[PDB]
Amino acid sequence: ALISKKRKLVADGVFYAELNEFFTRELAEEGYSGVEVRVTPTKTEVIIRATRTQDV
Amino acid sequence: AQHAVILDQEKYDRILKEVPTYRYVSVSVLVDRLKIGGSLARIALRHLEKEGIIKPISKHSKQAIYTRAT
Amino acid sequence: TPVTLAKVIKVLGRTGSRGGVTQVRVEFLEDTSRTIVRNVKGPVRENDILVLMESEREARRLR
Amino acid sequence: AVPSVQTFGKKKSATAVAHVKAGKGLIKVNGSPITLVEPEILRFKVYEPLLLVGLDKFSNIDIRVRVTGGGHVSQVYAIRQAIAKGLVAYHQKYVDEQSKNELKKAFTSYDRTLLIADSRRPEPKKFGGKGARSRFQKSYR
Amino acid sequence: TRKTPNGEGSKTWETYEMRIHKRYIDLEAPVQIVKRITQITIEPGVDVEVVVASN
Amino acid sequence: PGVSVRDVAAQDFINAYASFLQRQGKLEVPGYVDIVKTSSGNEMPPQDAEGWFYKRAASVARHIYMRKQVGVGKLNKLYGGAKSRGVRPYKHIDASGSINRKVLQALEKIGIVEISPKGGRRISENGQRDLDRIAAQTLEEDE
Amino acid sequence: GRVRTKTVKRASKALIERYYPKLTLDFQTNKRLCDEIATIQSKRLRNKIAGYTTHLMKRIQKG
Amino acid sequence: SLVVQEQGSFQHILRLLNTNVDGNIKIVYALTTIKGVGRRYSNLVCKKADVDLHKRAGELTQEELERIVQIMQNPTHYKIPAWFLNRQNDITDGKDYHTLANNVESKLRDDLERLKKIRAHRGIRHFWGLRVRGQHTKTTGRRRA
Amino acid sequence: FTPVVLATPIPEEVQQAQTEIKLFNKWSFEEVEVKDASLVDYVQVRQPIFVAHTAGRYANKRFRKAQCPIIERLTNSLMMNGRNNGKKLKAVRIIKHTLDIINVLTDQNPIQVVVDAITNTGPREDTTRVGGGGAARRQAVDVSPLRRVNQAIALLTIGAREAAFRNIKTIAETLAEELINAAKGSSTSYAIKKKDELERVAKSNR
RNA sequence: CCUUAACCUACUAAAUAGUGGUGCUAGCAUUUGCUGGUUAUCCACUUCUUAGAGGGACUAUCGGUUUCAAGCCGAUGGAAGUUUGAGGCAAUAACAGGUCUGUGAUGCCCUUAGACGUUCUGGGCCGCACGCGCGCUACACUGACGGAGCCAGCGAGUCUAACCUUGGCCGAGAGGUCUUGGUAAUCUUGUGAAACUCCGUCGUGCUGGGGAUAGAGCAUUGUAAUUAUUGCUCUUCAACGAGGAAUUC
Ligand SMILES: [Mg+2]
Ligand SMILES: [Mg+2]
Ligand SMILES: [Mg+2]
Ligand SMILES: [Mg+2]
Ligand SMILES: [Mg+2]
Ligand SMILES: [Mg+2]
Ligand SMILES: [Mg+2]
Ligand SMILES: [Mg+2]
Ligand SMILES: [Mg+2]
Ligand SMILES: [Mg+2]
Ligand SMILES: [Mg+2]
Ligand SMILES: [Mg+2]
Ligand SMILES: [Mg+2]
Ligand SMILES: [Mg+2]
Ligand SMILES: [Mg+2]
Ligand SMILES: [Mg+2]
Ligand SMILES: [Mg+2]
Ligand SMILES: [Mg+2]
Ligand SMILES: [Mg+2]
Ligand SMILES: [Mg+2]
Ligand SMILES: [Mg+2]
Ligand SMILES: [Mg+2]
Ligand SMILES: [Mg+2]
Ligand SMILES: [Mg+2]
Ligand SMILES: [Mg+2]
Ligand SMILES: [Mg+2]
Ligand SMILES: [Mg+2]
Ligand SMILES: [Mg+2]
Ligand SMILES: [Mg+2]
Repeated sequence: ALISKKRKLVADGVFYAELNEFFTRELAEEGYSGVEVRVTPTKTEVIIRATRTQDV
Repeated sequence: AQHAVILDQEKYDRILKEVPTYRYVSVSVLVDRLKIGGSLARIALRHLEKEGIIKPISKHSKQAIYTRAT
Repeated sequence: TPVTLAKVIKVLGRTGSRGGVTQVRVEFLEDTSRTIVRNVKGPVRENDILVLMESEREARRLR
Repeated sequence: AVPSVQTFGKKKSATAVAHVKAGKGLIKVNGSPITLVEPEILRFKVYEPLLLVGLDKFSNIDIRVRVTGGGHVSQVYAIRQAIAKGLVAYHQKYVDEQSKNELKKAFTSYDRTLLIADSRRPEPKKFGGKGARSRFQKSYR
Repeated sequence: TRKTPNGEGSKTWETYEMRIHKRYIDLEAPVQIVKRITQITIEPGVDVEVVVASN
Repeated sequence: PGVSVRDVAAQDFINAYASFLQRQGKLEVPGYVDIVKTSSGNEMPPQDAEGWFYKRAASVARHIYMRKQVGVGKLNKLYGGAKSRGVRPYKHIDASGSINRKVLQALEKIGIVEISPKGGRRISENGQRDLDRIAAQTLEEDE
Repeated sequence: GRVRTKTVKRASKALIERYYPKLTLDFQTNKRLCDEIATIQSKRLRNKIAGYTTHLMKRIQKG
Repeated sequence: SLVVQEQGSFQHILRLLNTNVDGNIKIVYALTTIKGVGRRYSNLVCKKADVDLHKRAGELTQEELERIVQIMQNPTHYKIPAWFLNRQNDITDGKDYHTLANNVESKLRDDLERLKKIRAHRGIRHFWGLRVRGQHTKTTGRRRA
Repeated sequence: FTPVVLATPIPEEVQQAQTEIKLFNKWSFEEVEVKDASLVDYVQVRQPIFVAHTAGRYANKRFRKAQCPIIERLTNSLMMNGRNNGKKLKAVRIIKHTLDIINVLTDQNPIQVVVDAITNTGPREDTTRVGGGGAARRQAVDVSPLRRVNQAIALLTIGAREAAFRNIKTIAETLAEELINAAKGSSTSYAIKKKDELERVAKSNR
């Protein structure tokens, strides 16, 4: 760890930019529609907002 | 190199006898009297003020100004 | 050398193809009650004072 | 606790803070007198408020000013604004109103924006030029 | 950045900005309330940080 | 009345501290003076020749008086001016940290400045003492 | 060129039609009126819709 | 400073180091119309020579003028920095010289001859009469030769 | 004048003049009248000023050019030819020096002699480039006072700038030289000539 | 509509911003006083600084001018009265404009092992009779040089690393070296910038304006500096004495 705050917040947005991609490829036939990433203690949570969750 | 970098005894006494009627005296006015360049004409200013003639009514660099003795 | 002072009374309109001239009606102060219209060069508002260098002559349109 | 007001003066980015307490009458800038100031040519620009309203007016009041920001001339205007705005901030609060309003009167009369901070500010430079309006240079072909 | 992928055109420049706002609050309390107040009050996208100490 | 140096205008003070630092004779003047040029960003040496080390001593002194602590670097940047890179544009350049570092040592050795804590060089209680003194000497010229 | 858009002059219309008892040749009271009476989405637009209602008002009164 | 007087003591123009020197110039700047003697070299030498820079090239005692020459062509003896010098670290005997007057011209030639004679691309380059230092040549320098 | 002091003392003639007359560097704004009818309203002179420097918004409207203290017009017009663009302290000082010079020659409020040299070089009438058909004759026009002031200032400064270039004489000497000659027309000044000539060719095509 | 620059002694606040008091303390005057020091010795505030929420302007008041219409113009007031200044966004449609050389976006064609794949070594894009464009520095005296005065704002900075760098010595300089603070309103940094101001030197002389071209020595980045990456010292001291027709903003 240990990064600047600016560099951190940009870095998080790159983390978003890439994730949205990887899903926007991977889950095309499942009607993928966007992500959100929520940070907590314990975990790191990503919610796929897609229109066919039985195939995800 | 067109004269007026030295003192020639007659030039001294010419300065002494020519600086009345000079309402305006300054570096440019002494040069204009076909003599002393800006180096030694500034020395003629500091020495005419050593006593008499020129009244210092102006301050500084580039610009300077004196008048006749009252 | 006869100067003839005249005070703008009204602003008429720009002339000249370029548009830097301004037509104007002037009453000369030394004995009013008589108008002439002159052509100016600079900027002008109401109640200025122009030095008409010759007294009797006027123009109108410019190209 | 003595009577005292604080004010400020701002030209361009230069801000000039001014404290106006009750005292034997100093007129100091940052830490040095108002006889120094220099700019010098501009010196009578900061004397100005003193002289439009009487040098006397300062005998019950100590005046200190400190300036940060701006440039050499941008500070000379900010200070004199802070001083005049201070001189009326003390008559607003301590001496009566009529008198303050007689000081805003011979200040705003002649003026130089003494109580009124100037609104002029840098414009943004835009692309295509080295200035805010100054576009570059085209040659066509 | 220049707007064009390539090089032609007028030299349209764009400019992108992201806004980083920082806030800090100080509190004195026990361990139970810090732990209670910090596990909850969770918000995605806001960065919460809790240090300790006087150095 | 009382006096500081802030009560004295910047230049006639520094000429004052100059003529006085010369009177004294005590100083330490490294030895490369005259043969040197104060800045990489300079053309000719100063024209004081026998001197100017006093003037920057006065200048350095007064400046250290006006504030907390200051080191050789901040003096390079201070005393640093504009060098014509010739046909290429000007750029700010720092002047020599030798002229300064030896000046600060020569004024410390003559006890007018002191290796301040935190960092830099604080003005000495005996410096305070003697600056305000010649300050007063400079105003008192003007009586 | 300070010409009021249609959305301004048109809102000024329906207001002065239906809230003429109330409103008066004063922007400031007309402005606050437009709060308690009319749903605008911005301060700037509201003062425009007001300061103009005030003008029309100011000149309905002499004909 | 002070109005001076003098008599016929100063003779204008005065020849030293095989070149000629105009009188009536602030001496320091007179030694620079000699070759290899910049404004700083002149300065330091007269400073080291115990001369009044105030003075013109006009006044000056003969004894002074000779001490001026002595210092000019013997720097490292009169304790001059050697980094102050145009010909450090020679390239044969490796001593440090400050080549002066009609002699700088020689060494300029001497050096170039070494480059050419060794066939080094800087020699070749000086020989074709170009720019050596590497500057682009397509656009700049057209009138020229 | 009843001197007063407090802590930080205010020097003698400083105290003195200021509280007293509200005069220039130290010159007289009372008296000095624009020796020409018209040109008033276009030469300032009252409200008096101390030095010729002002955060002046004289530009945002059409004629507020005309309310500007006339000396500060002169100085403003000094600082140009690019290298001197900006540099008002330079110009302002050159004026004070300049004013100190005029006053030594022939006395007179030197600010007044400046009032005279401005009035005495404004072209009463000029010419303009009319169409009239390919070959364009020259119509004689009567130039505004405001243009007469502006043009006088632009003439006087440029002429003094042109002479100051490349000789020992400093800007302020030649400025004061220019203004002194221009004060009472003597045709030895670049401005008097160029005014007199614009009025010769404006007379020749009328 | 958004965003930014302007106005809030009103609201919420701050040892990562500051101000007034007090202590602790220096100096100068002593009669109180003047001018500094002391990341916590405490107390108080929020004008300065920061950003939350508001308020503010609607070309308002008055008067001219206008079909007494939308509007325009002048004054006063005002932080502010040119769309408040400046941007962001921006319909319909059009061009065979540019881009396969940004794309693991792509059709089609070519090539694919003696490679048009990839990599390694070295050179080249910098090559110079010369035309065109953007420019940088200059022709000096509103100036160059040397002392000295001394003032900004938008930025940016080092983890599984070597970024921004104060201070101390050494070094003419460039630089070096031992240390140091900062993942940052906390350290660099008040970015003590530069024009600029001031006192001197020079004195119109291609001059001390100008600094091209070159010689020699010293350093820094990097595996590498020769065709000279950059920096420094000395020396060499060009053209250019204001620029034709033309033409930018
Ligand atoms: Mg700008
Ligand atoms: Mg500096
Ligand atoms: Mg300096
Ligand atoms: Mg030489
Ligand atoms: Mg007491
Ligand atoms: Mg006491
Ligand atoms: Mg506040
Ligand atoms: Mg107003
Ligand atoms: Mg806006
Ligand atoms: Mg095509
Ligand atoms: Mg592409
Ligand atoms: Mg392809
Ligand atoms: Mg690419
Ligand atoms: Mg794509
Ligand atoms: Mg291929
Ligand atoms: Mg290329
Ligand atoms: Mg071309
Ligand atoms: Mg282009
Ligand atoms: Mg200088
Ligand atoms: Mg800052
Ligand atoms: Mg060494
Ligand atoms: Mg560390
Ligand atoms: Mg020449
Ligand atoms: Mg030369
Ligand atoms: Mg030079
Ligand atoms: Mg190479
Ligand atoms: Mg090559
Ligand atoms: Mg490279
Ligand atoms: Mg030109």
